[PDB]
Amino acid sequence: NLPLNKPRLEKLINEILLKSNLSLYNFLHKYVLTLQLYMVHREFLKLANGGKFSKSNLIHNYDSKKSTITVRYWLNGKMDSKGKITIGIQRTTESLILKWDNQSASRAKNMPVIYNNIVSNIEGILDEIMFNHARIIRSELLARDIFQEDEENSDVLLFQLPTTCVSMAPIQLKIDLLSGQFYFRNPTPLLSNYASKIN
Amino acid sequence: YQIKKECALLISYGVSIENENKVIIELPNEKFEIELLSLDLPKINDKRANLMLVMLRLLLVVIFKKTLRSRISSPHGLINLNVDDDILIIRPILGKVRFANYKLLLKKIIKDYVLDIVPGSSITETEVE
Amino acid sequence: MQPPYIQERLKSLNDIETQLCSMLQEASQVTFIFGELKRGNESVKPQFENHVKQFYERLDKSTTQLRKEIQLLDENVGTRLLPINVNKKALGQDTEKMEEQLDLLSAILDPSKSK
Amino acid sequence: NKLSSILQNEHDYWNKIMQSISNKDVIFKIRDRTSGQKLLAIKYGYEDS
Amino acid sequence: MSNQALYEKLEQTRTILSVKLAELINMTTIADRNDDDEGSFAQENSELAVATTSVMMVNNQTMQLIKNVQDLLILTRSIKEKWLLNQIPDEKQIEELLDNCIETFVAEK
Amino acid sequence: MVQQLSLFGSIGDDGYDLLISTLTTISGNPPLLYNSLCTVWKPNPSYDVENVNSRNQLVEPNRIKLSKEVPFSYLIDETMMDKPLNFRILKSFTNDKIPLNYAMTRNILWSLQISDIPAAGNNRSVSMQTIAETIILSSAGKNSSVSSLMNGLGYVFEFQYLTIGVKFFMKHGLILELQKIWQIEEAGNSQITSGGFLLKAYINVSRGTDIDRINYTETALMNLKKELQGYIELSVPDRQSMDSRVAHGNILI
Repeated sequence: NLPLNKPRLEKLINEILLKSNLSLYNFLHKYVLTLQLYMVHREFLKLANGGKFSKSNLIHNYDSKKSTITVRYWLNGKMDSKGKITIGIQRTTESLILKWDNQSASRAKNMPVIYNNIVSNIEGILDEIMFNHARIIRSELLARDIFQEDEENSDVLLFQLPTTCVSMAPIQLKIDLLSGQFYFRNPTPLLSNYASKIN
Repeated sequence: YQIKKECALLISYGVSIENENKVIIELPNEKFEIELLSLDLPKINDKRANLMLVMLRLLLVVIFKKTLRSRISSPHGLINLNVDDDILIIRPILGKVRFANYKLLLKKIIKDYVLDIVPGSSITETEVE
Repeated sequence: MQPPYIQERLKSLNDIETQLCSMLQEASQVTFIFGELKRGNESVKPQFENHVKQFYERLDKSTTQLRKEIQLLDENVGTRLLPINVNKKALGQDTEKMEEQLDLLSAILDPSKSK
Repeated sequence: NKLSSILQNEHDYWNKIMQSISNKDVIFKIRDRTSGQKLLAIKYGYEDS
Repeated sequence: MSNQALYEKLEQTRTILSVKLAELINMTTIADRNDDDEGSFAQENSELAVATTSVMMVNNQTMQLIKNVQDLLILTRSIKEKWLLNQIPDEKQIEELLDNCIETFVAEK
Repeated sequence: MVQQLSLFGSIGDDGYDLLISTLTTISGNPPLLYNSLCTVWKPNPSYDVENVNSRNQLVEPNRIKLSKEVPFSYLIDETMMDKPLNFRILKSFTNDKIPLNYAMTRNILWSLQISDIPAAGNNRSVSMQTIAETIILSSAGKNSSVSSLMNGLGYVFEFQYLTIGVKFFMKHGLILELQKIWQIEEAGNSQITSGGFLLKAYINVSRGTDIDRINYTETALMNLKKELQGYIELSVPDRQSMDSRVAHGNILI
């Protein structure tokens, strides 16, 4: 239903075929990929105004010359990583693909790094990447054996702290799904200060 | 919109946002859901919800009056609302509810550890302005 | 509703265009009558003077009253409808939308009035 | 005859407009983005409030 | 401004009067006049050119009358639109009301 | 210290109420009542200031302004408590007499202020003036009083006057003032702005070096002036009238 310029397309294709030695198909594929990238960027622009990630959570930069989109997330994250995503044309399949540029995602097993159908479920892909990054960080913390595992909740970390001389109680720390700062359930002023220090 | 921008900072105390039109507040015994919905038996707490809506509107009106007074007071002052200070909508209601809960809890604690142990204790309740 | 002065000003204007329509209609009848007067029946000759006189007097006083209306456009600057400042409504929208809300609370507060 | 018929038609619409409009709020003329003509508009928003 | 409208209505009225007198004289002496005296000035020298000038007069008076009346009506509406647009023009009870409301909510919460 | 960019004008009281309506239509804000009392002090002629470098003219003697706010309970007579305290009371302030007399002001005896003649040149569209300001908060001692303080510095009283008017706050920090001025002496009180109101529209700039801000301020002032065309003519006053040095005596009023 798009308002295609039918006559200009007619002359353009006729000129290409007259000058053709293939080229028309390549130009059509390039134009389709460029239009898909542009409408993906337009969807990002529409979502960013009122989306959950508006407050500096997601930044997207689009280059038409290279026809690639760079997405940076979690600007306030210094845990030896920087959340970066690259959307661009795949050389092998000539298709637009999304890659989560992260070494932690690189050596992670049973976890896809490249996704397709970005237009349909960009929000779902972003949520999956968010959850996977949070799970990777949580698994690293468990491997360091500083926080014990919470059986009831897989996204809640238990830290053992003595409230009194004899009491030895766990405190629940949770990960923000939007910006990724650790927070306590009922933090005391000292607890809030040290949560900010952790952040 | 004001409710969204205000509750975005109350995640640490058990307040969450479900979607672009729903916000959820949790309490050890209660749940509150505020929704923006399109049109497309009298319960016990219906009056409670109506009262909540009324005081939310009143607080928004108070915010507008504060803005207008600050604007009239001085020209130089840039009118940029601070989320930590100016926006006070859910804070008073949530504070009242949680203060009542803590008052009940401390009443129970005092009764168990003092009233049940030491007879004859006299308790007087007061409010200070 | 609009203050008193504007209502009679619009009534006078409406009278003005109705008078103009009457003038056009009377022009139609005088053009009609002149045709048969040229056909040479003299019975309707007396009516011709009356029609001409009424046409001219309708043309004159209408323009005269429209002269008074333009004088009143010039003369009523800041005048008759004197200024008032008792809260200005662009702000005072905050005040009626304070008052009515509390009224609703009163209706909510008293269960005997919710019927 | 044509002028009288048409003209009384626009007085009919004119009287409908005059007796259908109340006072209500702050009013001006604006140029429509699509049509480009002058139309009456009312400012109802709390921007000044 | 309003003085220009005054002047414009002035030529409007005088043009009505002049074209009225013109159409009156044209239709009254539409019956061509032949007078032997040199003083009279009425010439009908070409047969059908006379009817052409007659329909000339007809079309002129029609267009001018209709245009002048329509202009006057538009002027009146403009005057009215200018009339419409340009003319620039307890607490204690609340305390116990809110007290009862808050205590009722506290009891009901 | 500020660079004040100003434009001036005057109006007759007949249009006063219609002017106030129009301002309300533009700014969206109502008038707010205010008053003030200014005292002018000049260097003591008994002391010979040979330190004025006559061969170089490093500096010239100048006049100091001390201002204070006075409550309306001193300006309202026994006939006026019935009316509420708002802009309408100015309509009754047309007589040269006023409740505040010489004795009360003498009993009173703040903001200290010094200024300079506006910038020279004929390529200036608004009156640009430099102001140096400070504030006196309190005092103590055996002779704690404004008169004793200014005599300690080396200044003596010259005259005083009283301003009453209304204020309008518009966007971008623009302030518009409608004033009436009453000179006060033991001989009596005389209204210099007789049968009219003095209009002054001005903006303040904190740093004189910033020129983008100054250009913006001038743009706003000229836009405001071009908005009021046909109603009131706002003009740049005479550069030689706003000179307050002791050597030459004149007072824009």
